[PDB]
Amino acid sequence: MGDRINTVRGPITISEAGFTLTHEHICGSSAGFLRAWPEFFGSRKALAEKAVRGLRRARAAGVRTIVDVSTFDLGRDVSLLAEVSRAADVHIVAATGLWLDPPLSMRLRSVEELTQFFLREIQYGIEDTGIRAGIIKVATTGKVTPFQELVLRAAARASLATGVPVTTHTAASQRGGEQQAAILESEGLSPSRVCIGHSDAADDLSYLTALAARGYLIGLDSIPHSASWQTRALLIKALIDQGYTKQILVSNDWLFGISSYVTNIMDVMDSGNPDGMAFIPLRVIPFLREKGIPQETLAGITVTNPARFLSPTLR
Amino acid sequence: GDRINTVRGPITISEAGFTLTHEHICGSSAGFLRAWPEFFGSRKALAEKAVRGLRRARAAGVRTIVDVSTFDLGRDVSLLAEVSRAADVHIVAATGLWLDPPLSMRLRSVEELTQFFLREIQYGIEDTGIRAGIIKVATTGKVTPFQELVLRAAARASLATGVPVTTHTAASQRGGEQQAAILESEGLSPSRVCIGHSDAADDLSYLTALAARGYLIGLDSIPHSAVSWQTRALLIKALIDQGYTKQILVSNDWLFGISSYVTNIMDVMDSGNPDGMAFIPLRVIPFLREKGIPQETLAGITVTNPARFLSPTLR
Ligand SMILES: C[As](C)(=O)[O-]
Ligand SMILES: C[As](C)(=O)[O-]
Ligand SMILES: [Zn+2]
Ligand SMILES: [Zn+2]
Ligand SMILES: [Zn+2]
Ligand SMILES: [Zn+2]
Repeated sequence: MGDRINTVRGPITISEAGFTLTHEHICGSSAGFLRAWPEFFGSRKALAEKAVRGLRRARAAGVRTIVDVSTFDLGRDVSLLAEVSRAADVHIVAATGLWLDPPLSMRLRSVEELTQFFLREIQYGIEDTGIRAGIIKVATTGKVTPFQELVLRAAARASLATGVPVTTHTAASQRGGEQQAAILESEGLSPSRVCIGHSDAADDLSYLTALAARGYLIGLDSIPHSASWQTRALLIKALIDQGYTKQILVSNDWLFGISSYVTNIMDVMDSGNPDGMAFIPLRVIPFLREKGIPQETLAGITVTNPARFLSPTLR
Repeated sequence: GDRINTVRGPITISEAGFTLTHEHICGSSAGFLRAWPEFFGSRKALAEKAVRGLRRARAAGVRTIVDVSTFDLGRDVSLLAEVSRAADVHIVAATGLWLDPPLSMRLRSVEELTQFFLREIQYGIEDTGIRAGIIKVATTGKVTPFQELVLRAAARASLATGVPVTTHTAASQRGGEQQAAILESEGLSPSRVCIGHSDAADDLSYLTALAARGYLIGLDSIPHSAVSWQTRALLIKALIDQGYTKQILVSNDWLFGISSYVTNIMDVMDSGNPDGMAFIPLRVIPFLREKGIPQETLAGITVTNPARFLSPTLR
């Protein structure tokens, strides 16, 4: 809080975070799936070793902290997160919230009940681990459904109660952040607590600048998903040129295992981006400096902006 | 079949005794009990309630229950083993899939689902070494394409292990007929299959035609009408009078906690049926005796039929 954020190894001071990737995943899965069917990923051991190798390579490239925005329904296994964080010596911030696959036991809950679930994971711990979430992740479809609106209100109330930020999954093509922002502001949530994710898939700079002008963080968090990735990277330069350097968060949205998709999509992605989570420091950062963006600006985006974002702020 | 697998290890068929073939400790979602135990008061409170309820059923003669909670109903086999030990009631655990599969299950091929069911039967559930003794499948309507994949994977896992298949369907739609067609297309003998929720049938001829084909008929939700239950119970006598006593399985389809529905539904259900899982022995058995059914027939329904069904059989 304030001076410190929760990680899966415990609280760290904001200065320790360093180069932070604010939207990543160790595993994209489903609640209970890794523990019920680890051989889907070869084995749990095989999956953890893959994640440790990849995190160590991102660390070599300068990454010091990642935010795993896998929720309960993305199969978040915070014991796996802690194992790989410790072995890679990379800070991992865990998430609460709900993505696009809530089971019935979540889909039938009230906004008050969802609020208590998010407060439990932030304030008490996830499962029986004592590991606390440092961010609340919400996904909506283009047109926000009734249940998704409940999740956003619960996220806003939990963020207002704890100071931890909210990060969203959007369809940038449907300008979904505008619906999300309206709801979140209807609860009194400051835009400076909110990242509008998957924004690098947008064909509408005006949509991005208007949100940034309101104080939202712009998650250009899927750049290596292109990947033309050069065109998506230029959105970073575009927002810098308009005076919104401080509103930019950059990430890879990479994963080391995937079960919530057609089998073998992980291999396809690995042949496309062998850098994995190292893609931002190894490719995008030098691309931007080559375009004349000063080093101090890039340090602001990769260190200072996440630190201001992740630092529990306001109420 | 000699032995059947339970949550405390293998037992001999004679040890099973009076067996309720369709029950639940908890109706939930994958990962939910471990993520949000306070939804049930606490894990300890749910466990103590389940132990008291199973001890009640045991005092009324029950020696074994089949918990047909699947992965996606939030089956927690460690909870089942704890309550089974404390109540001294055998519990048989289930694999398969019910009506709430997450994305990581919905996107699997029939061959992949077959490997998952086989893992839970032949190796164990999660990391517990507890092996499933039945395969539970649910369908809706005329069966969806994915539900057909589950039925075929269930038949293949049954054919390789001898473990039986038990289904959820809508008797009002005669949904057992579509299930039977698919399972028979795979080569599975009807004597390995229980068509469940059949006591919701308004049509005796639908059940007779299935029984005459060799299916087990799951008259498994009698006290749900108590929330007329005697009318449902008469389907038991009707099938007895038609000569199909050998095809009858009876149960309560009760639960001690429920999160996959509206909040406090468990309170409504407990006030409607305070007998819980003892409803079958304390209400339905005496009712059938007063209607003239002899002891030998009732013992055949509650002991012999579940033994033959659960005994792993390929011959
Ligand atoms: C599985 As995704 C939209 O969060 O990268
Ligand atoms: C979990 As049910 C109501 O299908 O027995
Ligand atoms: Zn997303
Ligand atoms: Zn993501
Ligand atoms: Zn059912
Ligand atoms: Zn059931």
